Amino acid sequence: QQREAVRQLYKGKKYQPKDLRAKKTRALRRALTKFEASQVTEKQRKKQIAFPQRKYAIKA
Amino acid sequence: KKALKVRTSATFRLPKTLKLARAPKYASKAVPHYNRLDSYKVIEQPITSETAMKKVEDGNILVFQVSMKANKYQIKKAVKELYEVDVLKVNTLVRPNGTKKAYVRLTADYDALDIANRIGYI
Amino acid sequence: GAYKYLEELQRKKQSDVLRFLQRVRVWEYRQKNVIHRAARPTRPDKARRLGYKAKQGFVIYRVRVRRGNRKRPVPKGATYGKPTNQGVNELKYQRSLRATAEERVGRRAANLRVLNSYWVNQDSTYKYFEVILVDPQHKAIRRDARYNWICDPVHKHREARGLTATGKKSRGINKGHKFNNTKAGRRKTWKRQNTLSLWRYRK
Amino acid sequence: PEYVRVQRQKKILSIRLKVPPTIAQFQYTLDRNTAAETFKLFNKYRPETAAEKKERLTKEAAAVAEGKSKQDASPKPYAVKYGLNHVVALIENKKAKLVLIANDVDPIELVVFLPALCKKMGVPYAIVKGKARLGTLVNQKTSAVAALTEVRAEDEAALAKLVSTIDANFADKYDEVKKHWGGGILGNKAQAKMDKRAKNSDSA
Amino acid sequence: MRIKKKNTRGNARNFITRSQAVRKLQVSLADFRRLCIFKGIYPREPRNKKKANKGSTAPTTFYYAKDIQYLMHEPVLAKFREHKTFARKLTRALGRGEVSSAKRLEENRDSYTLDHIIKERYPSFPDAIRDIDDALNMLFLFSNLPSTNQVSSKIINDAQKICNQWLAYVAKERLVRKVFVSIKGVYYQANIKGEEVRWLVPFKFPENIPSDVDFRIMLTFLEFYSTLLHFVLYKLYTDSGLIYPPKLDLKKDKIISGLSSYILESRKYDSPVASLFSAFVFYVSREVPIDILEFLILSCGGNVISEAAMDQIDMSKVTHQIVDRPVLKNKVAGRTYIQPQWIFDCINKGELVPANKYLPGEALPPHLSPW
RNA sequence: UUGACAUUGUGAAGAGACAUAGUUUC
RNA sequence: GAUGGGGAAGCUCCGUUUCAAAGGCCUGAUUUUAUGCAGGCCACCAUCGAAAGGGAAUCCGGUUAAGAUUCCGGAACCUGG
RNA sequence: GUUCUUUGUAAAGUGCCUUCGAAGAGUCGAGUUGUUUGGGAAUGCAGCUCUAAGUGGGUGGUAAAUUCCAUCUAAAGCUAA
RNA sequence: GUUUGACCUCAAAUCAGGUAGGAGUACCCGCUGAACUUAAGCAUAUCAAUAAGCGGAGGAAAAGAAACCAACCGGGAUUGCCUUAGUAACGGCGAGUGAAGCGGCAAAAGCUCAAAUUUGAAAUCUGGUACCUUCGGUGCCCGAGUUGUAAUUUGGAGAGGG
RNA sequence: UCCGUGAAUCAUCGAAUCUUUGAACGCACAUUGCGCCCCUUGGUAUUCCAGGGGGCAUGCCUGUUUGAGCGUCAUAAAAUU
Repeated sequence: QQREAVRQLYKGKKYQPKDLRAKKTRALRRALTKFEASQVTEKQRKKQIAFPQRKYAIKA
Repeated sequence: KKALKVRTSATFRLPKTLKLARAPKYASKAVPHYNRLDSYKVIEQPITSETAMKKVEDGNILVFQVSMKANKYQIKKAVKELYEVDVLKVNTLVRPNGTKKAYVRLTADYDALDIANRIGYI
Repeated sequence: GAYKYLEELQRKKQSDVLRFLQRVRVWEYRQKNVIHRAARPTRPDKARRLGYKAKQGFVIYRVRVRRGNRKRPVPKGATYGKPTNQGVNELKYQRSLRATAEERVGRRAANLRVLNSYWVNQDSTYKYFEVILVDPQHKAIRRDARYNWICDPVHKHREARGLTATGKKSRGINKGHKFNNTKAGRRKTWKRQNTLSLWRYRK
Repeated sequence: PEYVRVQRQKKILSIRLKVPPTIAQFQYTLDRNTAAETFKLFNKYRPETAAEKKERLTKEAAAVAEGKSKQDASPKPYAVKYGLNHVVALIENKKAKLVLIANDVDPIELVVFLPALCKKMGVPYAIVKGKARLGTLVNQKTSAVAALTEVRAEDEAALAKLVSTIDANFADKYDEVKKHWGGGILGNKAQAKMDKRAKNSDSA
Repeated sequence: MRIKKKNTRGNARNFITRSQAVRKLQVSLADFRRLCIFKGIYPREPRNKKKANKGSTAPTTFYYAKDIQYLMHEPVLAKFREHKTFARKLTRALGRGEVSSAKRLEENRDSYTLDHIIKERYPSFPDAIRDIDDALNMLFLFSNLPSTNQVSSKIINDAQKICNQWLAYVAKERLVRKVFVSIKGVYYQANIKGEEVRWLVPFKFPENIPSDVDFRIMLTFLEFYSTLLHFVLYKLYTDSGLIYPPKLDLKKDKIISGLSSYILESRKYDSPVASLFSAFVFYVSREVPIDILEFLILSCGGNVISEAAMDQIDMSKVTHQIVDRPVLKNKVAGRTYIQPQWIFDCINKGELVPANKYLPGEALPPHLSPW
């Protein structure tokens, strides 16, 4: 009861206590987030839009 | 122009400065952990060897198996809670089985006989 | 801008303006500790062409190493065997000196990552170096895709595995027929051509 | 403490040794008198603060779709130029009128080519004491350079005097400052030492 | 148990020095004095000083170190240390010289508030009502003296407004009980809900600032009583049901700056002292201090018009002329004539002595103080 | 152990050059 | 035998009070800086290392299959408040 | 597949003409010692000395000089199978 | 100017937030580094650029987009196999040692900065804090930063003007 | 209750617990040794005592706050009812 009482007052804010955080592993508590890997330079982002890997087929 | 501050000390020390208290953004371990050592945790079992019965009459003394982390203060309180009995003093020792035996001499007003019937072994 | 006005000047090391200014700095650098924090880069354009950018998450450590040869630490100078081994002061330490200074701070600021390093000043007793170090924890580095590759945990302690520029040179890793004995790595290609291949249908 | 005791002895060590004369064209810096006149001029021409910067858009954001401008309802800028490359960018074209130089930059070699550069490019310039006051006129901490390209119309004559005032006080006299190796000064215990060794050689 | 080093337990632990207290709070001297009014810790005595102070027979005051141990938490203490940085950065903003950043910072700062500290010090209503007596007394004193330094003529102007709302409640509800005049102003008593409050309006004379007590301090006294007296009167109007604060009238503020103004509105009497002098209207002379006549008569059902409102500006409705003059000429046969002593001896009793006695200038029993 | 170089600067006087305007070989 | 440091490719080595900013005490009406602390004083340094050295204070009688200067009985004493 | 939002005169691409065209230094290199390599008159690395240039520099498996040609762009960096 | 206030420099905190050590160590990257052994015995050599020692990673690592190879009608990042080839070479030319280019195949993928003024507007970002639909968003604020953060261009080009 | 919130050393596993330890982190350690801080409760309790709960390693980075250093501060003469 107390842990689920604690979660809601710490719901929706940065820095909740470590024991109620993810456990996943020591590697994955490091190891850049999905946003931080998806984050791209501006230049190749221009390059990706201008020429994305197209789709094609060789028949006729 | 310069007015150096006069130093009659020859020795310069680290100047004192402000030292904060911590202001945690989040709690330490998110739940205050409950009591490790309440009364029922402390006093485990009475000890009903026949020689213990001797110090019942002749000593007005109860004997109990006490948990290892406890001590003579915590024994004195936890008895006085669970039975409402005034303790004169508590001597302890450690039995070579691995347990902690504690002789509890009651005060002169109360009786070890009455509590013994009230606890159930006799 | 003032990019070249330092850089073309910086080559002129025996000039009178520098060898004054150098000789000022070497006196200062002896006075501090062996490793200390340089608050700002001495040679910023030289730091630029290594890849320094001035933002939060880029630390410059000035660092000092002992010049000389490498003495083998045998007791009383004994060799114990084939007496072919010549003078104990003549063992010459395969890595560079520059590679030492990276590791000497690399063991210190473990939270940092050793980006690169370069010469600043020298002496008969000591040579000095200036090392650029990058925090992977700092959120400005975790964004900005030109740098966040180093936050990958395969780049832990690149200097100890010798993966910097001077690490690659002391290992001697470049293309070309003068590099046949190690092009892919000395042990790795040693192990290939000392290995008996056996196919099933014995060729 | 040592960091005290280091920074004092370095100040000594700078002055005991013979400095090369392409340095110590520094510290023949500008007087306090004419420099105090100069800062009155440049404080008229501060660069825009971030509040006014934030405001200036919001005026013309209420004017772009509303009236008609490619932000040309906004006036024309007048401020100093302060970026170090951006100074060197505005020299060599050349486009500066006055360029200031701070005496103390901790990598001194960031600066030492500039007075020789302005001499070649015909740029009137001056060495002022203090990079911090150069920061204060630009809302940075330190600046190490300070230049000015244009100026409003009434403000010309005061500028045109100082340019004549500075270059006589500085740039003309200071070609022979290619000579004068500085820094031969001794400490006072040695100063009293060499006198008594020479004075009592000469008299009794 | 390893014999235990005499100078720790008991007296040495229970009390500490001023100097040690300032050292452990890490604040300053005068701010510690500011907090010891806010909490406010009074210093104590041990019953044995030489044990309390390691043998040192020395003049030294002590402080119940548990209270400082309590005092260290104190969310007020942060905002002092917030405000110190505000005095640091602002001088840099002008010392460099940059207005746009500077007077941005003024509107981005927070005064400390006293709201939590009183509702723990007085739980909640009736406790401070017993102690409101000592609060009111400096307020009327500090609203008297003229514009001097370490006072900063801002601060006079609030105490005008707060004291007005004090009189506005009492004259509305008609509770004035025991009025006594001395040379030290006019003593009062009001039985406000049980507990009864004597208090004082001193004589309005700009007598000199003595400048021996420190007037950095009594502003903190002044701020303390102010934020108290908000939430007192905030309840007291809404206890009566009235709005808080009452808006004043700014041209009535330029009439008399007084009890004609400060109209109240919401969202039978005390009997006998309330609804005395009712439907019974006075027109005073010019000489008389309406500062202390007017609130007396409104807080006992009576209506006043003054000659002081006639110099700035019919006289047919009124019953009496309270007049404090040697000669009176020429007076109205329909009006009855007293000296203002008659106001005091009535409401000292609520027994309505006749207007025959005083009748200027016939002689007087001086006051016969009601205590 | 002895020698050279580097660390290592500022100067003067007596022995080689401008062939006897001050930048330097004993 | 750590730290300050200095060596050492490194495991680690060196040294123990040293080439360190190595704390803690008092006064205040710091007399105005107007809502920011002022003035003094004092001048050394982790820890481990003796159940035979150093070291606060308990005696007697009685009692159990087995414990006792430790329980009981009586009579003391030390230390701190 | 379905469905919502579309953004934009916003970015990107392509032709001609004309000016240009920034490109990493105690590095490169050489000598010397030591180690290593099939590398041999020096394959590489490293110590200490010496220390570059910009129609330049590296390399073209024998020591130099002289004249060519061929070919790449050092001393900064990332990257699946 | 005996003052004010920057700035620099270096500290200090049970400060706000993080982070490092240890384990494992088959394979990987380094450094350091023997001898029995075989050469007659042996001080070259050999075993061997190996064993032990030490440092540091990952599911792969490393290397990887020519300061290449060639000398052709020229090829074109790296890796791995088959060949080349026990060959050219090295060595008391003794014992012994010992490559790479081309060819075929597997797998195939390319790229970024430094160094050109945005100068008519640092256009960039950490954090605090508040709401939010929360691997983040938006606002506000201390900041950082011009001794240079974004956009723009990395030689195959490219930039500017038309 | 057997017509089920349901046996089990069952399976599965996302929620918890996790003694003293240990890179082991308040100081130590051949010891269940010795502190310091904060909060709370109790014993007659302002002091005394006890219990409970939570804290206190080092290096390093970023930031905040508090600092310290003649490191940078220094220039004008002259003269009348």
